[PDB]
Order: sequence, then structure tokens, then C-alpha cells
Amino acid sequence: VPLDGGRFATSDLNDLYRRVINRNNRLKRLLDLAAPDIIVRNEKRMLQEAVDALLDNGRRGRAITGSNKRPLKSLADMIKGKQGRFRQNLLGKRVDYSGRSVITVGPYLRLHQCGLPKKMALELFKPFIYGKLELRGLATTIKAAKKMVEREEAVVWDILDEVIREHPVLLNRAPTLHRLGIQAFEPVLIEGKAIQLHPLVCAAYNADFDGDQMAVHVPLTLEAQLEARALMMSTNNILSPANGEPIIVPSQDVVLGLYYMTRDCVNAKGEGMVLTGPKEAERLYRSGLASLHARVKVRITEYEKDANGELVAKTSLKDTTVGRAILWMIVPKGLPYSIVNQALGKKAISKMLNTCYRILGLKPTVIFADQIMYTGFAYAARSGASVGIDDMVIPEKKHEII
Amino acid sequence: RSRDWVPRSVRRNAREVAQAIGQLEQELGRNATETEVAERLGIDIADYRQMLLDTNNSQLFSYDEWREEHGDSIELVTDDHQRENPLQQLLDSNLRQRVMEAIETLPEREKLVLTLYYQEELNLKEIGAVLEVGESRVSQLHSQAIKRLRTKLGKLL
Amino acid sequence: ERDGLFCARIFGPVKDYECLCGKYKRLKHRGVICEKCGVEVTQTKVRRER
Amino acid sequence: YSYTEKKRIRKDFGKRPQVLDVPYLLSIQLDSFQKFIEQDPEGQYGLEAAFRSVFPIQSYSGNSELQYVSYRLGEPVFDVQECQIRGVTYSAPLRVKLRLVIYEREAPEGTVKDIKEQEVYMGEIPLMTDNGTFVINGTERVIVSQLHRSPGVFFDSDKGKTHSSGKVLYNARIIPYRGSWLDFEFDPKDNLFVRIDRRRKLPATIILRALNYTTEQILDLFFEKVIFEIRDNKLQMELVPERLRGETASFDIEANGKVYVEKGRRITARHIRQLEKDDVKLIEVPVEYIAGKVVAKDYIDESTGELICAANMELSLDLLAKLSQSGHKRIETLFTNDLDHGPYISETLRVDPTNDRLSALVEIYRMMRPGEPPTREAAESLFENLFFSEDRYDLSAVGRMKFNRSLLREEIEGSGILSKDDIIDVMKKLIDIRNGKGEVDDIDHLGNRRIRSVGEMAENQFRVGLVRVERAVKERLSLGDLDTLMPQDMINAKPISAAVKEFFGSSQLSQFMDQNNPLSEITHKRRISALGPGGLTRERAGFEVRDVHPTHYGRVCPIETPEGPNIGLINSLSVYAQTNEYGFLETPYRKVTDGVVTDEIHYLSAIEEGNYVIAQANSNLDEEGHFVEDLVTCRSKGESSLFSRDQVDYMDVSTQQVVSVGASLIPFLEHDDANRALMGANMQRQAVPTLRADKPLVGTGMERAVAVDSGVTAVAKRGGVVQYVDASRIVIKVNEDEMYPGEAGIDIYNLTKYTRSNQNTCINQMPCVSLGEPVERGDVLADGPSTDLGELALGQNMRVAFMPWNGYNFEDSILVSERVVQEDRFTTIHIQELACVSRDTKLGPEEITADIPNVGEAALSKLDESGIVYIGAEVTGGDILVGKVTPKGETQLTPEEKLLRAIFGEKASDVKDSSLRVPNGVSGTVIDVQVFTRDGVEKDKRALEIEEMQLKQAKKDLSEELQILEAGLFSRIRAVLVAGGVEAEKLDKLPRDRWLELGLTDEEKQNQLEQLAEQYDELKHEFEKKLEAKRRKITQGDDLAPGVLKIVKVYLAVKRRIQPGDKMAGRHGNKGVISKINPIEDMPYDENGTPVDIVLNPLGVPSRMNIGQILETHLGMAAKGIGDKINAMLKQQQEVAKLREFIQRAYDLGADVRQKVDLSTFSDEEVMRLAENLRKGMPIATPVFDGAKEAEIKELLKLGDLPTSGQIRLYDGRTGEQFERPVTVGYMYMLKLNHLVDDKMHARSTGSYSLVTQQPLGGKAQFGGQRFGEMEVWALEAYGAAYTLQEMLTVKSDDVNGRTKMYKNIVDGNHQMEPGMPESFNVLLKEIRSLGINIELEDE
DNA sequence: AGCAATAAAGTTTCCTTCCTCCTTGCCGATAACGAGATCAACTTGTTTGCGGCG
Ligand SMILES: [Mg+2]
Ligand SMILES: [Zn+2]
Repeated sequence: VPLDGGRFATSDLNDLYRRVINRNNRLKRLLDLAAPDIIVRNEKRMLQEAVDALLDNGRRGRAITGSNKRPLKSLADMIKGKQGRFRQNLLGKRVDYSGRSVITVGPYLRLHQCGLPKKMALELFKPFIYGKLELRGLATTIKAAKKMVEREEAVVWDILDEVIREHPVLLNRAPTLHRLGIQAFEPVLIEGKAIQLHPLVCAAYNADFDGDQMAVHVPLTLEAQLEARALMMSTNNILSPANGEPIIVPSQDVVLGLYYMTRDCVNAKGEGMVLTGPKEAERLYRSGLASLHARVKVRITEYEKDANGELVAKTSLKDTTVGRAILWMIVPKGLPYSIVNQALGKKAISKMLNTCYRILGLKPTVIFADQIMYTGFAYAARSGASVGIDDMVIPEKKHEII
Repeated sequence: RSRDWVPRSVRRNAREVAQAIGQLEQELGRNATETEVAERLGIDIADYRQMLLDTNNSQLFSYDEWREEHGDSIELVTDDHQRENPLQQLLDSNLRQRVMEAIETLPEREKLVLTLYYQEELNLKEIGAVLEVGESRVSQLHSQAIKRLRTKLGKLL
Repeated sequence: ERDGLFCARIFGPVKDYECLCGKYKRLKHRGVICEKCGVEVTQTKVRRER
Repeated sequence: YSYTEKKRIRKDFGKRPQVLDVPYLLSIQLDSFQKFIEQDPEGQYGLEAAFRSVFPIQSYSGNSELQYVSYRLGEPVFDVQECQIRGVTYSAPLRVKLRLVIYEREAPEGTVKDIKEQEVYMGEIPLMTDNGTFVINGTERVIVSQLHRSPGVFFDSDKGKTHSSGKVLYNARIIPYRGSWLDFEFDPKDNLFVRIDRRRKLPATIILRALNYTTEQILDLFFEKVIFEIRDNKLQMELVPERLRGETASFDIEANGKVYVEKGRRITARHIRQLEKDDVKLIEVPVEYIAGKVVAKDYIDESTGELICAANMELSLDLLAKLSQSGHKRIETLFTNDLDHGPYISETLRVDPTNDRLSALVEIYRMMRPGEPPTREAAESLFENLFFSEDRYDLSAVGRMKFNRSLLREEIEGSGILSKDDIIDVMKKLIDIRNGKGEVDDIDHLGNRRIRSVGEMAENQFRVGLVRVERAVKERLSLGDLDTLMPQDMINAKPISAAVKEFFGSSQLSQFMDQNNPLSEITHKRRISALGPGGLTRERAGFEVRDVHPTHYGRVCPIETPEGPNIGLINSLSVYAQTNEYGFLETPYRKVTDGVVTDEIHYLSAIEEGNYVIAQANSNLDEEGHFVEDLVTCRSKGESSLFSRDQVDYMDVSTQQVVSVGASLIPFLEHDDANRALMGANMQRQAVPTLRADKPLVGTGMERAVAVDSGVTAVAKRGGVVQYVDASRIVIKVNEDEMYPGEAGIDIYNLTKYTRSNQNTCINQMPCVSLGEPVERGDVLADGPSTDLGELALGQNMRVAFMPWNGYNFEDSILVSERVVQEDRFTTIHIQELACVSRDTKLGPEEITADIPNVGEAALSKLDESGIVYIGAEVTGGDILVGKVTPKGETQLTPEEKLLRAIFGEKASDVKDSSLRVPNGVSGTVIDVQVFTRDGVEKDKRALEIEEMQLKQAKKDLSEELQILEAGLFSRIRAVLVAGGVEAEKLDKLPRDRWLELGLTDEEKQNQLEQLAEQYDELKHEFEKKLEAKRRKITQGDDLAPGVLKIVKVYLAVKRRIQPGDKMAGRHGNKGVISKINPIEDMPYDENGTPVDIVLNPLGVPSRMNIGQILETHLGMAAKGIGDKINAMLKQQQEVAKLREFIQRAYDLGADVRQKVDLSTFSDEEVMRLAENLRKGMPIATPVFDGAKEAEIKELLKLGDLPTSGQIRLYDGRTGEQFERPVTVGYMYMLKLNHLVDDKMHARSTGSYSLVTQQPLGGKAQFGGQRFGEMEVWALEAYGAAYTLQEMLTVKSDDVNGRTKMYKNIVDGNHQMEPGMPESFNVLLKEIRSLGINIELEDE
């Protein structure tokens, strides 16, 4: 094929065919004369050498090159190594209806949601849009669809909103180690160029928010739509198949919020008085009358369903920190009160989750988790939280030991 | 000569410019004052100007690496002009049936000449021989059908 | 050029699926032989196959 | 201080007395090319080394010869700037002295035959800037300096190769600088073997005969003679006492009359003492001691001539008898202390088949030249060539020198060719370590690695061209006429240029320059490799070199080399690193004498140090005594430990010498993890300058030096006073004493305004200077892109306080206000370059023209008449730039477009458009155009317009120049008329030219009118000649490729500010993404209402331990207050003496900081400007390890009247209540980067494809589709979703029918599927059958 | 409004047509120089199979 400035580009195979042909034709010409045989001998050794060198250059005898000192690539390496069809071009594939961008966080979100910069999905759901403009009769045909589209009317965005609800997608970090390296989320449009993302699934992806990039793919058809909604959707994929473990761990922050709350000082104030329920601790602390971290007696109403799957209501009083009182506000009607009576190390929360799932089923655990995130981030912000040079501790008894 | 696929007097001129340009670069002792090429080879400027194309531009290969080791090849960086496009044939067929939509109401032959010439890619005056009217009327009705299909709106202008 | 590596007679005309007289062309009516020049015709894009 | 330094001072807290000011930093490239070009007479390098090396050439007969003399260069036609503009390489001519001498072949040497001593042009070559680069074709580039292993000799031993043995195998290697390598080695069974350039194994001894040696002499050299003597029946034998050492007695070892060692008995050291003592060598012994011994020398019957036993053959008693009979009462044999003296040669020998020399040469020949007939002389020639021809072999006496040291000779020098003695010494040294004596050595030791530089490369390449020449030169010497064939008739100069131009364009090393920031260039220029030719590779090379070696100390920075596959390989030069003259390294050290550190220096090697001891700089000097403390941590032996005080020889200079400059500049390195420091400085180069140049406050001291030697800025060439100033240039007038007499002495400076980087960025220069002001030499006169007042400025300093906020700082993510975008103060520019060319077709020429068909005048409205846009405009994707058009042929249409023409009726010309247009997604501002057109062609009108406006520019510039110059000269041309009378006002009132005729006296003064006219005519002559030259050079057309008519080229401009996704960090690896911007009003704020800028995540302080960022943060809050206290005073307008005291005390804080300052020196206005600068904040130097202390941070903070820890009460913007705890607050100085949000994003629905296989592409540039790997498959398999992957493999990848009909169904609302088969499958099938196979398929 | 006539104008065909150029094949004029190498690769490396190789 030719180039801009008339130049050409070629496949080397051709060259190899040609030499063969020349030699053979020579051999015919020679044979027509019955010539002395030695010439024939040389002619055919050169023949077969040309032949196999076509097949695979530097295997038997040393390889033929161009002027560059580089081989005239044979057949075999259409098929071989990574470069071959199998491993390059056949199994791993370039794709349309796809894209990528940088990521970030949506904390407030719900797990199943995912941030979309506008113009991306705008481009991506193009033929749907066109179907709907010929449907409504705005774009009676295709052209005016395009033209209003590149004019970007308000109806355009309205119609996108019409579509993309319930219109899920696939998202991908590289490299894919285990099957959770991809998931199946549901869109939410956002005004930027950068994706927001639910925090907790940094770990399924091994992601850190310091310059990642991800790609996005599409269940165009319905089968895949429903599979992804049913299978790779975030609610489904919360325990390892390797070991029956919650993989949804709150790593580092919200843990701290809870630990700071669920804690028992002695020092501050109000030590050892009496209440009806947690709603009065809300009354007080939102007025700022009590240390949340203070053991004080109150009354609680705990539930169990020790009957044949039927609840058993009871209530009683507890010398407990106040944060535990609040944190009972959210527990979904199945648990004892021992659950909170410690200052909640990481694994306590692991078992919080486990047990909740073990007995009460699934979606309560999910919501429980979500609200744990919201609330612990809230009180983490409330927390007052930093470090200094002066928080660094040197024991006085190091120099003498040395 | 068998292996090369370019003509001969080409290479005569090439050897000649080589001799001359070296000879005269020795005469002068410096380079690139092409008017010297013009005079010494007093034929024309466009002569060597074209020859420069004709000779000095050679073959290159397809799969060579793209430089700063093997990011991609030259087989990635390629462009084409003769592509497929889906809606032009689509609306072409729409307009074909619109031609029918116009001309089915019109004289017996002209619908047929324009059909069977434009539909299955047959012969035009093949019918001019059938009627034997001189195609004056053919011309006229061709024009009127144009005037009738300047009665619709379609982009792809 | 004919009788070479790109002898289009065998592999196919670059003038993609054109006949000799140039009546039938370019994938349009595949199972038509040019009734004018009597050239039996195949290979639009079977320049990828033959 | 200097004037520039008086402007703005940066404090210090360093405390150690510095000796040295840093050198000129990039001296080395300058040196190398300087010495390469320079006409050396004798001490040859580069050029003359090559010429005098290929000292003259004679014919295939030997009849005639050309002769070298000497050379010279020209100067370039074009200046720099035209070259970069024009699009051309910058180069120098070459001019050569030569003498074609011929001598009469009738006469013996009748030299007077013919002499043509003429001159010779041959080729241009490129030259260097004062900065370092070579521009090529208008492209600034850089080559790298290399490292690799020396030539010479090398020893090693592999360990259990045939691991069944688990045995050592020693071996030796020889590597000439040029020519063939060579390998000697052992086998599992203790025999010697050899190979050239890894030829097959061969016995060594063959070659020894091939070198005209007999076995007798062989073992004479290698072996000391075990002499028996046959005294009339019995065996006696000579003995050295220390041969029987650790050995056991075969019989009754005794004396003539005295027993020393009984049977079975080890010859202890006692008996060695007895035997040396009592004076015995000749000892009676049984005849049986022989049988098993080997004859040393082929002993015969002298009457017969019969080998009774061939040499190197075991001995016996029947042979004893026959030999005793022969008249041999003495038998030399080999010694075999297999412990020490093993007869490895004897073994290797009697494995060897050959005896004659000739057939040995033959067998070597037939090995290396297989099949070819064994012609004697051919083998002789082969052998001589491989090691004894100057043509194809050399050492680079460095090789010779290193080798002689490895020989333990004395003589540094030698030849470029081997000797026999030397080789023999190789053999014995190899066998000696094989016995044990001595050792093999290492690779990482830098003492074995030599660096390699530009001039050497050029040397090699052009001399290659010289050889290419010499070929045909000889070809025609022997044959043609001699009288008439001029010397320069014979030659060509293409190939030389080809070598030069290629590796300046083809080598891996030659690289674009990294124009992002000053650091980028200077350091990328100091960057070192072991790759390319004569080097190594990633996959083969392993860990051994990547790691650290102790000798790197103070030569190489350990803390700057990337994270990619090329981790440890490339590594930057150290600070005060220098090179040995050879290509080795060196580093300065302070001598320690009598305990006193002598203030001298020595640049000491990578070898020498292992002998001596070094003192450390963190050591506290005892103030003109010695090192205070006893156990000083000194170092030697590839290690460190604790030594006394008197003991030391030498000391380092600084605490810094190890690091890179990129490493050196973050302060408080002394408080954080290494890998953090790595990534910190690694991204530190990768920044972007803002619009503006904001300083830091927390420094190290060096920023000025790099600000200087980057060479970006204006400079004070020569002192003066500012003459003229503007937004584009200045003029200076030069001081008198500095004004040497010849020129009128006025520098000027046209500046570089908005200009493009190769990373596509806004470049510019600006004054930081005023008018009517003095100038000292050297100082700058205008800033560059990213600096201020001779100090680096590559980020901005900003407020921050750190705590969680609502999950917007989950993992290091960042959150900020929004005022800063009002200030646009991280906003920057990305100007983009674009072109469009006219060409001559086969048919005819492309044309450029406004008129094009089917055009809306909306498009055209912005174009001139030739079809070109008006400057200053603002534009968008789809817009058109260049009405380029193309004369075309014809087609055979079909009734389809026939009828589109019947309908539309827009006539197709014989021409199409080929216009330049804005790419999709882009919109911006035009500000400049250029055009290039050939010599021969009419210059398209606006190119004439611009050449004309350029003439207006140029002539105006030169007019200005000469007008000023001659305005100076009119001073004389008035004044000297005053000499010789007075027309006090009749001079001046009447017109000035008409002064010559005024009062006119004879004697000397007619000449004075005459010389008046002379200078006038001289001056107008300069004017005209200058116009001529310059106007030609501008008007001179262009040099172009074939087929080209002319080109246009365009620039653009677009300006980028923040949208989230944007990356940033500080100087500590503290990376960061933005998650949101904040309105001010939800921002946390303070007692006094000031909200904050930036907010942060403190979970990741200890996790990686980037702790120093804290320290500056205190300081980041700290010194600010001072400026506020001053600005408070300022707006209050207090009093000078208040400033005086307050400032002096700001500087008068520290205990023992070295700098100490007074200001009663300085004047009032100086205080005013200084204060007026400082109002924003007081900047400081934190030296790296001689840093400040917590005493001092809290000292400044206590003057600043604040929380000592500086961690304080804040209230919420959102709700307006206090947080729980105080929080540490302050300022960082931080950055932005080029991994930007717009640079990276891409989507794709549908577009282009491949052609061979019709599947999509990749790349945002080419509207790329994304890849879907097998890993992603395996996952999908894990879930088990068939239809999904089915789809993406069929329709979104290959199946074309599939993609089509699915698109159809979608727009129809139909979300359904139909599959096919991939084409790529059948492609595989066809490859298979092409390979000669009946691949096929079984139909259902 | 439908239908034709005369005149004019531009053609595509198209075909020769004779200038000119251009390209496919052949054979020729003194006499003798040297068997190539030519500018490369740096030896990854561990495991495994098979031919020798005793
Ligand atoms: Mg990351
Ligand atoms: Zn046909």
C-alpha cells in the first residue's frame, strides 16, 4: 500500500516468494539446455533453502534479512508467542462502546451507584437517543437527531435521564486477579470529567486514590444486563469464595470514628445519671451537655427471636457509655446489647457483620453497613482529629539502655 | 536489473547527478545552490525537480517498531480513505424508492427507463432506440422529474 | 500486473468486483454475470480469501 | 550582597562552616566536545587522533599516495535562531589541507614525481550551544553519556556448571577495545581449553605450536625441571626440600649416609629443615620411583633418531634401561605437587592431536573457515589479522595500562597489539589462581567501569566514514592517471555525513530534550546509562548491578532512579562528582593532617579510597584542633566503623556530596523514609510552572545556582545602565572601563515571548528590572518561565490544616476552597502547533486558495484572499484554517450518486479541498503564523507580506542599532568641527549637515573635512552592505523535500485551569487527588474568621512516615506572621528604625548560623523595597542535614505569638461550632502535574477499524477502542455469563454483519442479538493451509 | 396548456492518426588485478530430552 508522499509499505513474504520463482524459472531455462549437472545441484540447494526460509527463516541455516540486518519475517510468527494471533489478536480484544477515565470517591452514595461525567455517557447511549427522537418525532429522521444533538438542547439531557435510570454498566480496574476486579454498578450522572466511586471497594480493586484509571463497558443486550444486575452486582459479591470472609471491611477511618465514640473515659462530666432512651442523648449531645464517652446508666429495649422464628421483646437497664446508647438506635431488631459493650476493634465489626448476616439475612446487614459508614464519617468529622510533633513520644529511658 | 522494478534512464540521470554534483561541489567547495544544478545540467529546473521525486524515494517496510522500544509498530499508525459508511447507502435506497414515489405517476416509458436504468443498472438509450422519438421528450421529462425531486428535504449535501 | 503476485485475474480485480465492460460492480448484484462481455464473476473482497 | 540579592533575601539555619562554592555544573559536555574539535598537535583526541591514526593511504600497487596535513573549519551561514525557525540543523563547515604525493616506481624511492598540495572541502558537522544541546532540523535534542566495562583482561570462575560436580571452573577473558575477544578456561578434568569469540572448545597448546614453539620450550617455561640422574646403575635425584612438603615418603628417604624420612612417613617441616640445612640435593633413590613419572623432553637414540618415549609420556624401568643405555645419565621430568604443582598442561597436551605447526594452523583455519580449501598463506593471513593487524585490532592503552597492572608490570603503555610474553603471563596467572594464588574480582566495583562521552562517539563514526572512503580511494589510486587526477576529483562526502546524521538521529541515546522545567533539562543531561551499544539489556541483566555498591559513595546518588523495569540501572551523577581523565570517576576530599583538617582537596578515585580512611562531616570539628570526639565514625573497606582521632588520613567536605540535586532540595530529608524521598524528587521534576512565579519559603540554598546555569534567563553580560526597556526587548549601555575600544559597546537583548516547548507549553521571559538604574556584571535582567529574582519558582505556597471531612479525604484525596480559582493562580497554557503542506502531484500542483466549493461563507469570513486566517482570532473544532485544494482525475460513478447529482446539482470541479481544520475537541486562540517556500517558486502573497513585515522588523531593528551607534559617532562629527574655530550658535541654528564649509583654516584641517567625509562614506557603506547581506538571507528561499511546493504552519493557544481529577503533591511523596472544591462558607475557620484553603488526610503520615512535611508546616504558619506584623506596621506606616530593629533581630535569632548581617550598611529605600517584598513572608534555607532545631521553630513561633505547637481552635463553616481538639495548621509549598484530566479522558462508541482484520484501534489520537484481556475473561467465566462475552467477542470486536444489524436493531428499539463467526479464525485457517496442510472442518 | 419545428451549442464517442516517446529484448572487442570474512553478538537461564558416549 502507498503512503502520503507516494512511498510504499509491504509484506516481506512477497520477497521470499519472488526468489523462489526466479530460481525455479532459471532451473527450467537451464534444463532446456541439458547443462552440466553441478549447476543444477547448486540451483536446487538454493531452491530448498529458499523454501524453508520462507517457512521459518533462521532454523536450519542462518536467516535472511533486509538491509537493516533484520530478518525477513516468515509465516510461523503469525501464530506464535504473544505476538501470534492467539495471544494478541484472538483472545484479548480491542473493543468499541467502551471508554475510560480517572476515578474518585462518592462517600455519600449508595454502593450500587457510580459517578458519570456527562458527555461520556452522553456519547455512549447515542443510538438509543436517536431511536427516541424518531419515536417522539423530534428527529423525524436521523439527521436532525444528530443536529439537535450537536446543538445540545435541554431535551437532550432530559431524554438521557429518561434512559439511564435502571441502565447498568460494567467497570474495570486493571490487572484482573480475581473475579471481583470488575463489578456491575448503576449510573448516576455528575458534572465533571472524573468518576466518583463508593469507597469501600478500594480493596476488591486494590485501588488507591493517587492516580488510577479505569475503564467502562456495557451490557448492550439484556441478557448481560440482567446477569450483571443479578451476579456481579455489588450486593451479591460481598464474601470471598476462597474463604467465607466479608471482603467489605471498613479499613481505616470509620473504625476510628466508632472507636473514639464507643469509649469509656471517667473524666469529663455528667457521670452517672439516668435516661429513658438514646433520643435524650441526642437531645443532650446535640446541645452539647455530655461527653459521649462516659459510662452512665440508662435503659434499653432488646429483642431476640428465640421462638420458632418469632421475636421476643424485653428491656432492662445498663451502665454503658452513651455512644453505645446511640449506636443501639440503628441496630435492626435482632441483637443483644452485649454487642456494643466494648470499644469495638476492627474484628468486632467483622463479627458484627458476620453475625448479622448469619441470623438476620442479607439486606439488613447491607443497610447496617452503609449507615455505619455515614455515621462514623460524620462523627469522625465531629471528632477533632490530627497529630503533631508533640504527639510523638520518646521514653526517657532509651539513652541509658544504649 | 531483474530485482529492481524501476526504469533505467532514471538511474542514468541519478548517476549523472551524482557525478556532476560531486564534481561541482569540489569546484565550489560547498553545498546546495541548486541553480548550479540547473545551469550545469542546463535542461530545465522542473526536470531535476521532478527527477528528485522520481528517483530518490524508495521502499519501506510495514511492521517496523515505533521507536523507544516496541510501544507499537507502523501497522498501528495507518489511515484509510475508502471506508464503509452505513447511512449513505441507507438513504440512497430511501431516495431510490422516493424516485419511484415520484415517477410512478408519470408517462409509461420514463418511469421504466429511469427505473431499469437506475434500479438494476441497465441501459438508458437502449429505450431511446425502442421508442425512437429522438429523446427530446426524454430530456424534457428527465428535467421535470428533477424539478419534482427538488420537492423534498434531505441533508447529505 | 498480470501473471505476478497481484495477478488480479485469479485473486480478483482491485476494481472491486468490476467486470470487463464495467457494468456490474462493487458488491451490488453479486450473482450476476456481465451479460455484455460474458465474464463470469465472483470475488468482491475474496481478495481476502482466494 | 549583590543588587539582585538585595532585592529579596532567604534566611539560613545552616551552622557548619562551608568551604566550597559549587562548581559550574554541566562542564563535562562542554569539555568533551571542546576537546573533540580542538586542534591538538600531539596529544591527540578525536579528530587528529583519527587522521594521524589513518595516516596516509597508498595504492593497490603501492605507487602513489595522498597525504594528510591539517584542517580547519568555517563559520556557519545562519545564526541559531534562524536555524531553529527555518527548520534546519546548525552546523559548521570543514576544510582540509592535503598533499597528493607520488614517488617514481622506476626509481627506488624517486619521490619527486608529482605533488598536488591543495585544499579540500568535505562535509559540514554540527556544533554545540553554550547550554549543551544540538538542534537538528529545528529540533533541540540531547544524547546521553554512557557507561560500560573497560577493555583489557578479566578473571572469573563459575561454580558447579555441570552441577553433578559441584566443582569450580576458573577462566580468563580478554576484551580489546577494538578487535576480537578471547577465552581461556578449564574442564571438569583439569585440562585447558580456548575459544575466540566463543568458538568451539580447543586445546590451548595447539596455538603454542602455531606460534612456533616446541613442547620442550613449553614446559621449560611452565615447568621447573625434576632432574633424575643415572649414576652407573642407580637412580639418584636432585631435590628441593620444599617440594616434599605435606608429602609422604615412597621408600626409605635418606641421605648418602643418613636417614631423614622412613617408610610410610610424612615429610614433615622438620625434615625440610634438615634437608635444607645439611646441604643435600643429590639423593640415592630406587629406580622404581620413576615408573609413572613422565619424561620432560623427547629423548632419543642419537645414532638412530628414534623416540624411545615421546615427550610428555609416562616413564618406566624398561624405558629406564634403554635410556640409561642411550647415553642419558640425566632425565628431566615434571614436578607434580597436585596440591600445588599440577601438570595441567601435560594433561591438556596429551589430549591434544597435533604435532606440526603447519597442520595446526590448518586445523584452526578449517575450524574458522570451514569447507574452504586449506591454502597455507590464507591461514597465515587469518591468524595475523585476528590479533596482529593494526587494521582490525587495538587496545586503547587504557586497556594496555589496566592490563599491565593486571600483569603487575611497570610499563603503563605499549602497543595496540599483543605480545607472546604477555599471553604466556596470562596462562601462568590463570594456573596460579587455579592453584589458589590470588583471586577473581567483581563487576559492581566502579573501578572496573569506565564512562564514555560524545567526542569518542563522533570519533568512531567519522573514522568509519574514512574507511568507507579509503576503499574506492585505493581502488582508483593504482589504476588511473596520476598527473591529471586531482586529489579531490576522487572522493565523495555523502557517507560521512550519513554516519554523523544518523546517530545524531538514529541512536537510542540521542533524545528530545525535556523542556518542562529547568531541573528536567539539567538533570536529564546529567543522566547516566549502561545501555545501548557496548552495554546491556533489561531481561538478560539481573539484580547484581541494579543493587547498591559502597564505592558509589559520593559519586552516585542512590535515591533517584525509577520504579519501572529499569530500576537501579540508570543512576544520576552526584553533586561534586568528577571524572578521571580516562573515563573513571573521582570525588573531592578534605585531608586530615595531624588531626587538623587541612583545607586542601583531592579528587580521589574509586580505588584509592579502599586503602585509606575517611572522616565524616557530621563529626564535630574541635575548632582548629581536630575532631572533638574519640570514636569517629570513619569508613573504609566497603564499610564504616569507629576509629581514633590522630588516625585519620582524610575527610569528606560536606554532608551533601552523596545526593543528587533533585534529591538535595527537599528540606528535612533527615526525618523520613527513603522510597518516599525517591518518589518525591522523581515527580518533583515532572511539574508545571504556573502563569506566575510564586516563591517558597523553606529552602536549602542551591536554587539560585540551578536558576543560573539552566541558561534560560537574561543575564548581565557586561555592567552598564539601562538604556531602553520594553515588553519585548531592552537596550543597555556599557560601562566605560568595560567598554573596550573597538565597538561602541552596546549590548541589546531581544527576548523570547510566547513560544512553544516540545512538551507543548507557554515559554516566555520578563524583566524584573527597571529603567535608569546601574548594573553589575553577571546579574540577571529578566526572569524566565518559572522563577523569581534568581530563585526557583515552580509551585505556590498555600494554607492547610488536616483532619477528616465527610469522606472527601478517604485515601489521601484532597479538598480545597474555591477562591483560588478566582485567582487562577494554578492556571496554565498549552499552545499547540499545526501545519498544512502544498505538494506537486503526478498530475500537477496542489494549490492553496480561499475559493473552495460547497462552502458556507461563515467559514470563509475569517480568511484572507489566499485562504488564510486573520491573526488574533478565536476558534473551535470544525473550523477551517487553510483552503488547500487538489487537482484530481475522474471516476466511473453509479446511478446512486448520479441521482444525488441530479437532485443536488452541485457540480464537481476537477479539484477537491484538502483543508486544514481544527481537530475535534479543541478550541483556542491563534497568535502567530509562518510560511516556508522554495527557491524557484513564486512566494504566495501573504508569505511575501510576512517576509516584508519581517524586513520591517529586521531593518527596523538594524536601523535602531546603527542609528544609535552612529548617533554616538555624530558626537565626534560635531565636536571635531569645533576644533579650529567657533560658530557658537551659527554652528547650531543652521542645518547640521551644512557645517563643513564653516570657518575653514588650511594647515591640518582640510584633512579633517576629508576624514569627516571618509567616516560618513564608510558608515553608509556598512549600512548598504549590511542591508544587502541580511536582505538576501531573509529573502533566500527554502530547501525542501521532493514533491513539495510550500508549507504553512500555525500555532494556537489554550489555557487550562482545574477541574477535579487533577493530580498534585508536595516534596515528600505526599501524592493527591482532588475529590471536590469547597465554597468558602462551609470551610473550617478560626477565631478571626479566616477560613482555610486546603484540607487533608492524616491517616497516612506514619503509614509511610513522611514526617518532615510536618515540620515545615509549623514554619509554614510561622514566618508568615512576621510579614503580617510588618505589613501591619506598613499600613500603619510606623517608622524606619522600627523596621531596622525588627529585621535585624529576625536575622539575629540563631545560635550559630554562619551568615551574619548588618543593614546600617543598607540605605532607606533599600529597606523600603525589602520590607515591601517581605510583607508576604520571610523565606529561609533549611540545609539538608545541617538543619534547624525545635528550639528554633518554637523560638520563631513564640515571637510570632501563637500556640507553641501551633495547633488551635477552629469552627465549622457549615454549622459554626467548635471542633473537639485543636488542630495543627500552616503552609505547604506544593505543585501541579501533567497527568491531567483532559489529557487522559476518552470515550468511543463507533468509528474506525483495522483493515487486515477489521477490528478496532487504540489511542485517543486515533479514536481508540479499549482492550479486553483474557484475565477479564477468566473472571467472566467465573461468574459464567455466556451471552455477554459472546457479544463482545462477536459484535464489538469482529463480526461485521453482527455490528451492523445490532446497530440497526438498537435504533429500532430492538435490544436483541444474532451471532456469526470471526474472520480472524478463518485467517488462521488460511495461514495453516498455506503452511501446506489440509486443515478443514466437519459440517454438522 | 400539450404538442413539434428550426436553429444553435455542447458534447461524448471515438476513432484515426501521425507525430513522438517509451520500453522489451539482443549482443560486443586491447589486457589482467583476487577464493569471502567486515563489522556484528555478547555469553539469560533453568529444565528437559536426546545423541552420543562411555
Ligand atoms: Mg493507584
Ligand atoms: Zn462486462
